[PDB]
Amino acid sequence: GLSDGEWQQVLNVWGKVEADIAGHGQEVLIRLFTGHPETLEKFDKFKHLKTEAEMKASEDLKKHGTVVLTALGGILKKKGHHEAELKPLAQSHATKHKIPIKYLEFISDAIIHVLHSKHPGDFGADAQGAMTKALELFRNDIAAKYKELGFQ
Ligand code: MNR
Repeated sequence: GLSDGEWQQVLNVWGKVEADIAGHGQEVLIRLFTGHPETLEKFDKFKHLKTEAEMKASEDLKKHGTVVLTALGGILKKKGHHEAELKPLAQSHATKHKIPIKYLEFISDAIIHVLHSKHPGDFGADAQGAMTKALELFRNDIAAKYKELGFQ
């Protein structure tokens, strides 16, 4: 797991996200979609987005980004004690949305990139280590539920 020190770093970094949840959410999803266009195909509500301009101009994409990061922030504030929060997400993503664990890897990487991009020189080596661990824990606990369901 993460240490107390590490959790404190994670939630300190998260303060940056909470100051502009929509901006961060948008950039995360744009980073995902542009870097991995197959991921866009998982969203019937975003498949019409043919260009990054169109993505950037989509109010609904920003709305979804807020939903995404709000759910993730809920999970993070539980400091690993997130069974109740993570289980239904694991299950809707495997059973309904059909999201391979690789895509969760993609978005984890996207969050790290976006933090650097929006906060260059203000997301230190310790911060990245702690946030990376938190995102890995999240991914790994989802992966456990995916295996349970035989998904992917
Ligand atoms: C590649 C695509 C996918 C990735 C990566 C991904 C990653 C993540 C992620 C990682 C940080 C979090 C947190 C996250 C959280 C959510 N997510 Mn998700 N998600 N996610 C979808 C695709 C993906 N998610 C789709 C498709 C829907 C339904 C969208 C709609 O039509 O309204 C959805 C829906 C949702 C919803 C709405 C409730 C539900 O349906 O369970 C939340 C919350």
